[PDB]
Amino acid sequence: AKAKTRSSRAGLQFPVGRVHRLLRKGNYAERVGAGAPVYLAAVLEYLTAEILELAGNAARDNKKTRIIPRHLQLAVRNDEELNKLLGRVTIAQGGVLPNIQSVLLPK
Amino acid sequence: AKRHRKVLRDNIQGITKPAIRRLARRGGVKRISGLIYEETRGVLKVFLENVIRDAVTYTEHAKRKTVTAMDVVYALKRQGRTLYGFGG
Amino acid sequence: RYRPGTVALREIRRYQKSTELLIRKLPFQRLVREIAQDFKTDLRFQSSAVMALQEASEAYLVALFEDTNLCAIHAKRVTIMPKDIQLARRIRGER
Amino acid sequence: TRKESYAIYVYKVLKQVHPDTGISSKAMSIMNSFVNDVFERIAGEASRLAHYNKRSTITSREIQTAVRLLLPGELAKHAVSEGTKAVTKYTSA
Amino acid sequence: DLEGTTKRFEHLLSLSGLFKHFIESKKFRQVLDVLEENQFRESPAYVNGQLRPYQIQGVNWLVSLHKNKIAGILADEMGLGKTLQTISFLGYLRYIEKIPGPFLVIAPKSTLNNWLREINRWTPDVNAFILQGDKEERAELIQKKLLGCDFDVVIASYEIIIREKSPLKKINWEYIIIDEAHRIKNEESMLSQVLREFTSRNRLLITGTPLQNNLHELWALLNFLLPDIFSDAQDFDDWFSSESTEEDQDKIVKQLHTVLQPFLLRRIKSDVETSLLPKKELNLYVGMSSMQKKWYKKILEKTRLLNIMMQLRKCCNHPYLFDGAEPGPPYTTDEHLVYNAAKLQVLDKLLKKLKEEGSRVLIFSQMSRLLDILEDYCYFRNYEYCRIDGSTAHEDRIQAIDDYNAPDSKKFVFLLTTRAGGLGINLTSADVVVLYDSDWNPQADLQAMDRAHRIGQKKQVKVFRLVTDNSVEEKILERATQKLRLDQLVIQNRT
Ligand SMILES: Nc1ncnc2c1ncn2[C@@H]1O[C@H](COP(=O)(O)OP(=O)(O)O)[C@@H](O)[C@H]1O
Ligand SMILES: [Mg+2]
Repeated sequence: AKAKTRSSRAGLQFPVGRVHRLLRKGNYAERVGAGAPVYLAAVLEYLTAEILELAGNAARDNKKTRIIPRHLQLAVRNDEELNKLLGRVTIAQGGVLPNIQSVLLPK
Repeated sequence: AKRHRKVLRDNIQGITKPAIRRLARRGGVKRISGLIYEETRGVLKVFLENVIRDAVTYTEHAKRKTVTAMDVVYALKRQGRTLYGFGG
Repeated sequence: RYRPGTVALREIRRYQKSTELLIRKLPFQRLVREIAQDFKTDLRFQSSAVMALQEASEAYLVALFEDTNLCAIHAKRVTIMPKDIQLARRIRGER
Repeated sequence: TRKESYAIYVYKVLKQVHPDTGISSKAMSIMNSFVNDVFERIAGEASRLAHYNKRSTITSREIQTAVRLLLPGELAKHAVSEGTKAVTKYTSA
Repeated sequence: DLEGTTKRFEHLLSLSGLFKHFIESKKFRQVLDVLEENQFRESPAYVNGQLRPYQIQGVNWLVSLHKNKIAGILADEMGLGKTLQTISFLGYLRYIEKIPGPFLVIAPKSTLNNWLREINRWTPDVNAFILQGDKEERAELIQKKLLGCDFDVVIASYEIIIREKSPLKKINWEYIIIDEAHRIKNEESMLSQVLREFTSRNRLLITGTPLQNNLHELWALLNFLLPDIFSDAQDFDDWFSSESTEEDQDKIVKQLHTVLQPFLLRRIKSDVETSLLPKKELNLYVGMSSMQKKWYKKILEKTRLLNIMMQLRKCCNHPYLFDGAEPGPPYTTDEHLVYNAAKLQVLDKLLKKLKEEGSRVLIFSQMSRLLDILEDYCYFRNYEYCRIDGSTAHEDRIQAIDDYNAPDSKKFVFLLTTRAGGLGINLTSADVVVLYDSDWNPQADLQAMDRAHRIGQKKQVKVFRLVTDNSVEEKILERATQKLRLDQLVIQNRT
């Protein structure tokens, strides 16, 4: 019969066969269920969509039509939840968030 | 009388005073004392010592002689400063 | 000409906008080779490895300088000093 | 050669969310690394979670629990809701 | 396009069209499928001055190549007056053909002003507008002159053309010339890459050493002048039957003798009595020293001891370079330095044997650090010396060369490096040089010994070459030799 992928019949875009393959041959457990790849693909897709939307917002805020590591840095550090999740990472070529202490400004 | 290599400069002093000041400004400071330069050089040297030690350990385990960027990423993540962009 | 501090705020604005590298490339690369000499003789280094090392070092030093600046401001000052940087490192479980 | 990427899937999600933008190569590599890192975090937490309960099977229950343990605040809630939606749609279809 | 493209084909077939390999294999096949069915002998003075007899036919060769509309490389030897023979051709276009400008004078930074000096002395009333200087004086010079479309001769250095490309990219050109063209030998070199996009009718390349490293480099020169004709190295390198050595009976080489006949013009310094004196050589073999014998064995069997092959060349030169081989502190400059150097032991005696003869030795050494050992050894022997090595500015260089090239001068040993800048430096007031260390490229040492052998040299000049025994140097010299000998079998039998 004609074959349709688990990604399609699950509604997602991220791959489910690849996730299942990694979970199996990743020495995570002896035997792997049949809904875990779907759940993991859904979660990864959600996180990717969230950060990408914030990055696109920043990119258009700077009048540009291509997301760059600077915009990734800016979105991640301006959203507090993603900032906590990615608190310990350092996006390469991301620069720093603009900030000058109030005391340092002139009178 | 200069067959020997009497002329040479130290490597840690290659981290110039204005480079320290550029880092300081991006951090967001407004006035820098005179000893920040030496202290910063010391701190940077210690950090590099640790990271490079772990990276070299990885490379010599793998039976190689080149320290790869992915090995450096492994060492850095082990230290606990995961780095995004250089693969992995 | 300019009152003191004006150029300082100007440079802070300059350098918090940019994303470039701040330490020169070849001096840092030479330092990396020299400091890696002792652990094991005859190590090669590829450019991506050295670049990752420089990225990590710059990020570390920038965060350290933010912590030092906050320490200095806490003590009713605006100049940073080795006292400030030592306190900042030792309170982060490094010293 | 033949190195797996996630790049095409990231681009698909991008063209879904903002269908007029693009991604530079460095940004794409950063995003791929982010996906791999979060994947390995979730998988490791699920592995430890199954090992703690004398259980020898990764399944959706501890995938969900690992998601709830790692993602903070509203992220956990939204991700859990979306995961359950996807898995129920998959089993139904 | 095709009118010239076709016309060049049978013209190649016209004058000794013995190619018969790539003229037909080459998408020009269908273009030639249509045709498949089938003078200034007076030393002319339109440019001012008289031209010595053997220089004219080169110009007419350029004229004939222009009259046939094909690019060509001349291969006049150093000091033969390529400068005059170049500008004369441009005068031909300005006077006989009445086509003045535009043209480039792409040249090394050292000779930027030199050609303009020679340009006016045989052809005044010329539009020479050299583009050189800081970021500013160059910049406004672009609009008034380069963007003014009011020039005929444009002088700009290798570094300049890679900087001011955008102006010169826009400007159409007739001819483009590059002096000492061998820098175009890596076809992926960024300067060679840029010149691909320069619009011109034909190009002129000036050289004396076309073949230095391989025969692959020649095609890169050929890929520049006539990209359509050659357009490939597989038909040039491999088709030539592995440098025509293991599968030749002196026949395919005979083919290439006439294949690249109408493209090069190499005239010998033998046919003119300028130096009027043949050169001499020794290949003296140095018994390797004792402490070196320790190190060479130590390096082999397994401090930065990487790139083994050159490391062994350090041991073959002087063990004192290894940081520790010499006796420890305190440091003295005495005969103990001479013992631990197999070459210097031999070199020391010969340095004495020429002192009484009034000779002045011109040491050419690799690894400028090696000079420092010789410098202090020179200091030990109380010898008159001056140094001109890398990292010494030209004003320091010229005063240094004056000390050597002074009337009733007294300097005995004058240190250099195997490269030592451009050909321009004049060392004809000397009689002996020493190639203390050999080089991979024999041409890289060919012109270095031509530093002494240049024009005006009356007395015989003696050239040495120290060779370590049963070591790495043994294989390098034959590697240079066969690469050197490759030149004769390829070039040194046309003219
Ligand atoms: N017919 C001639 N009469 C007088 N002098 C000449 C003649 N031809 C060449 N010369 C001189 O010989 C010198 C040779 O220089 P040349 O080898 O062309 O320099 P480069 O090697 O930089 O091209 C020139 O400076 C020129 O002045
Ligand atoms: Mg010349």
